[PDB]
Amino acid sequence: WNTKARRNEFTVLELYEGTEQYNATAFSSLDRPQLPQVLQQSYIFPSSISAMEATITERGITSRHLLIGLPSGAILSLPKALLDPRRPEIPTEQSREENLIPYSPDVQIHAERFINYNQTVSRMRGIYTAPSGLESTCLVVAYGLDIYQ
Amino acid sequence: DRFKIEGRAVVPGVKPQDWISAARVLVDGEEHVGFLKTDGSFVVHDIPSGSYVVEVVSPAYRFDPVRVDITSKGKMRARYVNYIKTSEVVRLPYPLQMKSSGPPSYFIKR
Amino acid sequence: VYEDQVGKFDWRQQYVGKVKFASLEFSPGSKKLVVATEKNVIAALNSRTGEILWRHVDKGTAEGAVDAMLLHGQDVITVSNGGRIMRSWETNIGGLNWEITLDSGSFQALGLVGLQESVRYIAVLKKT
Amino acid sequence: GTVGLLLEHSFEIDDSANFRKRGSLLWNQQDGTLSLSQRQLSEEERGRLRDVAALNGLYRVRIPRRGGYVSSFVPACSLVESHLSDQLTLHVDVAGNVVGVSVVTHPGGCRGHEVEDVDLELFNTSVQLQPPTTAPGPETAAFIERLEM
Ligand SMILES: *[C@@H]1O[C@H](CO)[C@@H](O[C@@H]2O[C@H](CO)[C@@H](O[C@@H]3O[C@H](CO)[C@@H](O)[C@H](O)[C@@H]3O)[C@H](O)[C@H]2NC(C)=O)[C@H](O)[C@H]1NC(C)=O
Ligand SMILES: *[C@@H]1O[C@H](CO)[C@@H](O[C@@H]2O[C@H](CO)[C@@H](O[C@@H]3O[C@H](CO)[C@@H](O)[C@H](O)[C@@H]3O)[C@H](O)[C@H]2NC(C)=O)[C@H](O)[C@H]1NC(C)=O
Ligand SMILES: *[C@@H]1O[C@H](CO)[C@@H](O[C@@H]2O[C@H](CO)[C@@H](O[C@@H]3O[C@H](CO)[C@@H](O)[C@H](O)[C@@H]3O)[C@H](O)[C@H]2NC(C)=O)[C@H](O)[C@H]1NC(C)=O
Repeated sequence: WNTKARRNEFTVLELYEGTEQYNATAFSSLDRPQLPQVLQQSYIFPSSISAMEATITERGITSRHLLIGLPSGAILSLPKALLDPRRPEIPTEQSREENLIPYSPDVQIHAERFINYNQTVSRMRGIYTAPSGLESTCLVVAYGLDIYQ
Repeated sequence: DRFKIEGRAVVPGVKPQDWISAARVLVDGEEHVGFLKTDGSFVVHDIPSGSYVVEVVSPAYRFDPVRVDITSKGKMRARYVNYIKTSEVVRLPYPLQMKSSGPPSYFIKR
Repeated sequence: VYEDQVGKFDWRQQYVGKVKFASLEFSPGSKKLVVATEKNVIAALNSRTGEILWRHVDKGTAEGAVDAMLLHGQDVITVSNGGRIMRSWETNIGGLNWEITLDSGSFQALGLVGLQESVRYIAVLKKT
Repeated sequence: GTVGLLLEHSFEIDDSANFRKRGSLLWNQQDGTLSLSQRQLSEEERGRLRDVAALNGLYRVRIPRRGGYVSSFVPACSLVESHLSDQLTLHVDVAGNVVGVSVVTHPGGCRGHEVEDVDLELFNTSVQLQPPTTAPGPETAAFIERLEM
């Protein structure tokens, strides 16, 4: 949260390596004397974000959604693709051609992406995500003043 | 110093007492919480200086948050909620009157 | 799709903190049962079924704790925090009857005083 | 404002309880220049170092801070297999505080062919400073102009 301007800023940090790979057979921290590139970006989220979690799968072939709780009680899931560090400022040819959206620091809370339609949690202490067995199913249980699954 | 904020919300129809059930208002979100009256009014006390966004929370008909700026001298200035811009858009009177449009769309249509 | 599948494979259970100040008045007593807890939540249980009729959550970090609770024939009076803000609730319906701002003291005791016929004043005594 | 830092190295069979003075490091806070000056190793120390390398031991470095004690461990097997090449990095706060140091070797291998007495005569080290970096904020001013234009 920023004191200068009354707002909540959203910073996403990502680690990226170069074009050439290392041994890539056995990983160890004794070796690998390199410094990975760090990417940072900023967004605006008009909420408090009491709780926060990521959907975790067994194999990890589906998308990576971020579950965020609100003081209201509704839990909203948003895709990691929107909050990506590789967001060019000016629209360039190849970036728009492959898969990208122009960068804009405005995130709106859509009512359609509301898991909690009627059932709300008064106090969102935390949420637990458990990977199921099929491929693309995660069991989300929100605990606190009430229990909801 | 401490100040108090008053407000009054009106539903399109039905009954004020029916909508009063399970209805609260947030000033910051977890810091200051206000409760509604029998027909409708939120009155909040024990508030320090600063600017806060008042929003009425309800699983039923929702409301538009309103930004309120509080001065030490005692001037109250209400404006629309603006994040990209940080200027004065349009000025409205202090007697907060929120007008709920209706039920928010929770389910998609196929 | 969500409106079609309302409650097929989802469930919510609503819970309440430890009972601190509960009353078993209401001589008519249809289903009313008031409970105010130590987690700054005030709820109403049902004698017959047991579900929640109306429940209110204000605070829970360090303030808003309930100190004392009085019960009239139809209305409930309670004091939150430590003697700064007081609000009265109803039981037929649920919401606020009235609110009062107290002074800067240490909440010790409260009572009902009745002039000649019935109670019209509540006495609140602080440290000084 | 020039301050000296004490740099000790460790050398044992499998444990580590002996520390000896290796050299002096000069650090000037206002400029940001870091200089090293260490003495040369004796023949007995070189032989002990070679014996430790074949025993895949550990190379602990102690740097007292004015108190605190910072230690860093580095495999010496790669140091002996390759040429002597250590890289030192100091970590500081926004003010005159010391977090710690890390020793990093560019080769970082495990082949282990052979070491010649000509190789281990001079010490090849480089000292660097890594002050905290300020993250960027929301670039909304450019977005507003892009929307207007
Ligand atoms: C990438 O990392 C892997 C795993 O650390 C390296 O493979 C391993 O390399 C070591 C060293 O060459 C092998 O050790 C060998 O042990 C035998 C006795 O068992 C000894 O006679 C040899 O002289 C050697 O020391 C180890 O077996 C080997 N492991 C496997 C599974 O192959 C690999 O060399 C690394 N590659 C690069 C490019 O760094
Ligand atoms: C949020 O929950 C409330 C309940 O507290 C929902 O209102 C009730 O919704 C149920 C269905 O979800 C309605 O039941 C219906 O009853 C008719 C017969 O009256 C039956 O033919 C239908 O098949 C269905 O079972 C119930 O009438 C309704 N009650 C009221 C007073 O409206 C509310 O719809 C929920 N919000 C949603 C779904 O967005
Ligand atoms: C003593 O330390 C200095 C500096 O650390 C060493 O100079 C460095 O030497 C290496 C190879 O000997 C150079 O690596 C080269 O990198 C370029 C790309 O930058 C690559 O194209 C070459 O094929 C090669 O890999 C390095 O640039 C150079 N300078 C540094 C690291 O700042 C010096 O070799 C050391 N002396 C001994 C005897 O080890």
